[PDB]
Amino acid sequence: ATQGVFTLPANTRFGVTAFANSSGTQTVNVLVNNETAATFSGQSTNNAVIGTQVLNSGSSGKVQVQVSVNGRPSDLVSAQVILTNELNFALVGSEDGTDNDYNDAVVVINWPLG
Amino acid sequence: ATQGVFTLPANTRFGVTAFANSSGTQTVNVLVNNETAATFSGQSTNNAVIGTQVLNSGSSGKVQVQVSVNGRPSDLVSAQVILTNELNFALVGSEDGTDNDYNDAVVVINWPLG
Amino acid sequence: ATQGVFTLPANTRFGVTAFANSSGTQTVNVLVNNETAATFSGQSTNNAVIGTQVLNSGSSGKVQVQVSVNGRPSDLVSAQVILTNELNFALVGSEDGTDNDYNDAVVVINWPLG
Amino acid sequence: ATQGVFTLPANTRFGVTAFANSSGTQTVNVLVNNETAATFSGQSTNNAVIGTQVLNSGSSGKVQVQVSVNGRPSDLVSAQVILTNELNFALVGSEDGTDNDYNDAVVVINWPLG
Ligand SMILES: [C]OC(=O)C1=N[N]N([C]2O[C]([C][O])[C](O[C]3O[C]([C])[C]([O])[C]([O])[C]3[O])[C]([O])[C]2[N]C([C])=O)=[C]1
Ligand SMILES: [C]OC(=O)C1=N[N]N([C]2O[C]([C][O])[C](O[C]3O[C]([C])[C]([O])[C]([O])[C]3[O])[C]([O])[C]2[N]C([C])=O)=[C]1
Ligand SMILES: [C]OC(=O)C1=N[N]N([C]2O[C]([C][O])[C](O[C]3O[C]([C])[C]([O])[C]([O])[C]3[O])[C]([O])[C]2[N]C([C])=O)=[C]1
Ligand SMILES: C[C@@H]1O[C@@H](O)[C@@H](O)[C@H](O)[C@@H]1O
Ligand SMILES: [Ca+2]
Ligand SMILES: [Ca+2]
Ligand SMILES: [Ca+2]
Ligand SMILES: [Ca+2]
Ligand SMILES: [Ca+2]
Ligand SMILES: [Ca+2]
Ligand SMILES: [Ca+2]
Ligand SMILES: [Ca+2]
Repeated sequence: ATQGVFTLPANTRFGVTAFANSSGTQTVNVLVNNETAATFSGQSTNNAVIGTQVLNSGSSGKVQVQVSVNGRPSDLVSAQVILTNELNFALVGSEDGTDNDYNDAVVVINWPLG
Repeated sequence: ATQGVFTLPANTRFGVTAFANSSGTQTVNVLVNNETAATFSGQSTNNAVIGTQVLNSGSSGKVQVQVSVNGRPSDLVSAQVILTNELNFALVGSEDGTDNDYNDAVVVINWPLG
Repeated sequence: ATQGVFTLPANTRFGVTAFANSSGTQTVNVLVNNETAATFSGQSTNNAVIGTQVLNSGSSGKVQVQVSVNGRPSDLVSAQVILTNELNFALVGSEDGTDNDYNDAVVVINWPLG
Repeated sequence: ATQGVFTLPANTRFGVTAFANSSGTQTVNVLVNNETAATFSGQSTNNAVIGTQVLNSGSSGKVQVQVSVNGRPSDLVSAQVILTNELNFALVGSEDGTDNDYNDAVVVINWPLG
């Protein structure tokens, strides 16, 4: 199944934050309406924050996370969770190798803000 | 029900990251085995990362998040989600007022690392 | 924090199914737009299905689950989880006593149907 | 990533319940420690509860859900969510065709029981 794709409420600000846990340099692209809206990159084996930004979901609300390492897309896993019918998390893990820890880039999207 | 309390695997590193979305200064305390192990404070209405840290869950695995604004405890919500039977997120929202957006401090705990 | 309240897309059919795990008889009420739409009753300590039904979320999309045991409101826990940006679960547990297993009535709402 | 595989508490009873939403007849197989422990089947476009059973997770706790329609494996999506650090849901969706509603067989595993 498709992973890393989320429909947010239209025209809504959201946070996006990426963490790295791998030998390899992670590039995380955040798409809004099928165009790149932000790109983060970095390398850490200690969960460093490699980027964080506030974006608008735009007219369609379609947000997609893609991760590439060493020139190839990582395999993604994702889900959305909503707490007390108010607080939204869109969560992404990714695997760049063979160990299947799925933490090589971890991406957290949260909304609403403010 | 109790919120903001999670049992992690023992002696395991985890990440903890706090975001703020309120006019009030947030104080986030992260307790491991009932003792404060990290503290973050700050004011943002735009999802600032008021702190991120790597901690060790220690012998007990017990991790608790508390949030307050100038000493008044915020009301918490929380849950844990596991992706592909491997990747863990422990999620906390908090409310410091009456609007019930539950984003006033947001805390994400993730493991494994590395 | 309020629990057991979910906003569904408007005018959408959804399933609601309840299970019991308690010596007490569980009564589960399901409200749509603040009006009772289904009621299930039963007793089991073996996870029996005490009711299942299909409802429509109507113009507001507001769905609420309440649980009581001999008229005493149970404390609730809840969350919503969306897989592949398509499949929705609204999940409720409830506690009628002191052991805090929160399984005394378990309610699963799922959509879309069909 | 692998989907539909969950590590449960060892030696512990859990509920497993399947719902159908497709023109195709669903077959759901539940494996405990790699051996078939339950099979459910039916055909509904209105969320029929085609099976529900209590199983024991056995010595290893490994539980796997597979879904097929007329002998062809469906694509699976899954996650586990934990409420108040104790109430667990392992969730599976599946797709037998091209519309990507992932509801064609829906499986919910819940524990603890009793
Ligand atoms: C006098 O005293 C004081 O200072 C005050 N008053 N009122 N207030 C309020 O509070 C609240 C709670 O905290 C707040 O809210 C917050 O923030 C906002 C922005 C949002 O975010 C929400 O959500 C939160 O909760 C408000 O703001 C305030 N107001 C004013 C006017 O300040 C305080
Ligand atoms: C006379 O009075 C009466 O009835 C009583 N007492 N006590 N009790 C109790 O309660 C409780 C609460 O509800 C119960 O718990 C329940 O169930 C069980 C089995 C389990 O499940 C739990 O979790 C729940 O919560 C109990 O059982 C009882 N006990 C007796 C002996 O009965 C009542
Ligand atoms: C002749 O051939 C046959 O058999 C067929 N064709 N087409 N089909 C289709 O398929 C599909 C897949 O499976 C189906 O889908 C299902 O169901 C529906 C109702 C819904 O639920 C969905 O989601 C699912 O997936 C369809 O139905 C069909 N169509 C017709 C018309 O049949 C088969
Ligand atoms: C240090 C290692 O780097 C890459 O091989 C990752 O895929 C592994 O998960 C691990 O983080
Ligand atoms: Ca890896
Ligand atoms: Ca890694
Ligand atoms: Ca607030
Ligand atoms: Ca706020
Ligand atoms: Ca109980
Ligand atoms: Ca019980
Ligand atoms: Ca389908
Ligand atoms: Ca279907």
